[PDB]
Amino acid sequence: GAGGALFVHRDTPENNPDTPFDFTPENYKRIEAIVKNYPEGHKAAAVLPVLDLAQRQNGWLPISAMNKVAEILQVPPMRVYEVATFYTMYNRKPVGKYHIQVCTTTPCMLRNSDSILEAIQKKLGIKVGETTPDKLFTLIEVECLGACVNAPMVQINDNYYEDLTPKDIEEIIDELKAGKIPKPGPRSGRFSCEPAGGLTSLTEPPKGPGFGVQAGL
Amino acid sequence: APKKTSFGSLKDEDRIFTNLYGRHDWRLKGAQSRGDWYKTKEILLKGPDWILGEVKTSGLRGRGGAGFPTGLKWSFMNKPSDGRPKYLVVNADEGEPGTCKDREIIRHDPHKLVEGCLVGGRAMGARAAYIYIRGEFYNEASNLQVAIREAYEAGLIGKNACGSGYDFDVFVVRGAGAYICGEETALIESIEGKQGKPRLKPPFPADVGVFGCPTTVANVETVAVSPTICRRGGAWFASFGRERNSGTKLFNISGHVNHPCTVEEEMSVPLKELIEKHAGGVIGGWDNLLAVIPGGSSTPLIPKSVCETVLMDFDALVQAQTGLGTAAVIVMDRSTDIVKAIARLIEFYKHESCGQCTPCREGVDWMNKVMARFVKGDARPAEIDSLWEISKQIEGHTICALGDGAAWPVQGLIRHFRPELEERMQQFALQHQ
Amino acid sequence: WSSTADPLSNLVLTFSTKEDAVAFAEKNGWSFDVEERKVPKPKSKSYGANFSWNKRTRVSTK
Ligand SMILES: NC(=O)C1=CN([C@@H]2O[C@H](COP(=O)(O)OP(=O)(O)OC[C@H]3O[C@@H](n4cnc5c(N)ncnc54)[C@H](O)[C@@H]3O)[C@@H](O)[C@H]2O)C=CC1
Ligand SMILES: Cc1cc2nc3c(=O)[nH]c(=O)nc-3n(C[C@H](O)[C@H](O)[C@H](O)COP(=O)(O)O)c2cc1C
Ligand code: SF4
Ligand code: FES
Repeated sequence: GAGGALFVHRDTPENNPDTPFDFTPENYKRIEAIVKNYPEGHKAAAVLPVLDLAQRQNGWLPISAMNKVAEILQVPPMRVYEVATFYTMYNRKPVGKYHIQVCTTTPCMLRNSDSILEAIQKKLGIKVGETTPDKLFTLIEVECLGACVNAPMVQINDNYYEDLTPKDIEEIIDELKAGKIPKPGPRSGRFSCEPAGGLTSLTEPPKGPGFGVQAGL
Repeated sequence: APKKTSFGSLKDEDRIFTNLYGRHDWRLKGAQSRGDWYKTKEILLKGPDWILGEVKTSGLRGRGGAGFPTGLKWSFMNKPSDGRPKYLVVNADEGEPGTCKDREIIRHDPHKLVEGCLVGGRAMGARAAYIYIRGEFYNEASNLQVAIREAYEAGLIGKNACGSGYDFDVFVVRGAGAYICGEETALIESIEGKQGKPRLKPPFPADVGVFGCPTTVANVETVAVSPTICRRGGAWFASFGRERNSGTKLFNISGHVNHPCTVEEEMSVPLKELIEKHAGGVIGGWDNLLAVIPGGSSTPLIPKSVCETVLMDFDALVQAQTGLGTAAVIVMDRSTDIVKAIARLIEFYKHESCGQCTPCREGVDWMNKVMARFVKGDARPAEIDSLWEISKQIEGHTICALGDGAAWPVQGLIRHFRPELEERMQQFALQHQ
Repeated sequence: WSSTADPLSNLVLTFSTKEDAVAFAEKNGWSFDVEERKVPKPKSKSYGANFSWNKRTRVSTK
């Protein structure tokens, strides 16, 4: 429905142009490598990755980070603001340690993603789009994540957890807040996009380099 | 017996993506074991004209979803140089709901994609390849980068790729959560550091593309099948499927099926055979089927009566008023609220519209509100016709095809399930005086 | 209120050509000033120039 997030920035004690932000020397080396991937006359093309890098260092993107990215790449700050507000993966507000994203589009909705959403809500005691008091977990609804075959699915900190049941997501949350790393992927003895039982295709061993190459080649 | 008339059963020896399920090593050693990077030097030295001719005689059509003939599109870039560099852009955004094929291609055999990038760049005379991978596919992008690193150390790409004397680079660029960035021009704009807003055509990318240079945007499946087509010949690829519907295809069957999965199958396989053979059949039996969306959210849905004999290719699905799209089959059984499903798709399109042009930006939101009211039943039957007209005012009037992809699902729902909407409005009126 | 004393303050006449207006003014005894018609000059528009490889016409936003 409604987005709920504003696209106007108002200066705040913890979000203002004087908020401290600076890349680390290692991140500066990574930025240099990023910029070296584009033609010499087009350095603005590096806006999308470098901005992402800033978030990967900070967790979110204060207005100071956008200003720093604009200064580094010699791009006007309004262009960086445009990019930061256009793309939904950019966090213009602090989020929890683990960002939980539940796909609710029709393919996942058909396989009961509502049960996963309700189980997460009950386990964490927070509404969608709200961050726990502890701040480790943040929950939001996302569109199709490209894993509709393994549905219902969840993305936590660029990790995919698939074939979820309420118990599966409860255990994932329990071992996430216990300091452990859950195994990403499906949770039905499947571990890929193959059929759940039988392996109807690709059972014979694959063949070698020159199996069916044409003549005169 | 020439001119086969029944399709839908090809054995493993004729399958291109032999590591679809990730049961073998995705690294360089496994790829070479399965026939990847074999005799690429000879193919490169055959020249761009030979490669373009093989792609043309193969009958390969764009696997992104539009089905444009690939040979002609790639030969659009066969002009003499004018000073600007030439580029190949591989589309790996994968935003269409129901579609999961390119993720498996990227993560389980990225070397096929890299070799296809090299072959396509040679055919187009491109200096380098840019792969625009979806920002949410972090592990897949990392696997692709590892494969690219292995190819770079093996001499298969870079300075003097193989022993052909051809210089070629591959770069991976990640998006940040935008479905519209799957459109080729919006993808180019996102690469250049701008918002993912499509640009008008003409000019086409072959004339003015990324950085204002000639470029070709191709789907990852289209790029990845090309080296196999070159090695085995265009005739072998054209032997499968009907005329003008050649080759094999990846299918993602999801929704109300016993075993949702991703498979590789001949093109013109009937939908019922595919569903009951690879997906374990519809949940509750074939008689429990209500509707099928055959080619992703942008294609109109078809009722069970049409799915009994329809074939899974471009022409047959066009004659069924539904299109093939990305070959992402979404199955809805008789327990499905079809209105709620279509309204959820319209909500997805409302959240994915880039907002550039008036018809999409305003009308998609308008149809979202109308469908939300349709779900409850607040509306009156006349509004249905109004909704139809509204969709007609969006389709064919926008910059890009996202407006069409939002207009078509409501058109299908109205075409095939109008009595459901009417009876919902009747029940709402009778319940609320 | 705004008061005037001249009766021609609202008189505006329409003519098809400049020569017609000149003839009317001359036959009515009025001395006149003629200004030549200003027509906007044709311009060269190119949507592709928004994305130039090496020119300054490439736009930073859309
Ligand atoms: N793979 C995915 O995740 C998604 C796929 N789609 C599919 O995208 C399809 C529509 O996309 P469009 O690009 O707008 O279709 P299109 O027909 O306008 O273009 C398809 C390709 O053909 C080229 N082309 C077409 N006409 C040309 C000409 N006269 N000269 C030079 N080149 C030409 C274009 O450059 C383009 O690359 C839809 O059918 C949809 O199924 C939509 C959303 C997501
Ligand atoms: C809104 C929209 C989103 C799209 N997203 C993708 C995508 O994610 N991946 C893709 O391969 N094509 C996508 N397409 C279709 C592209 O135009 C297509 O990739 C491009 O034409 C490549 O052509 P090909 O299929 O011949 O390789 C999208 C089209 C539209 C209108
Ligand atoms: S149709 Fe929608 S997504 Fe496409 S350019 Fe117009 S507003 Fe943007
Ligand atoms: S619909 Fe959920 S991953 Fe695509």
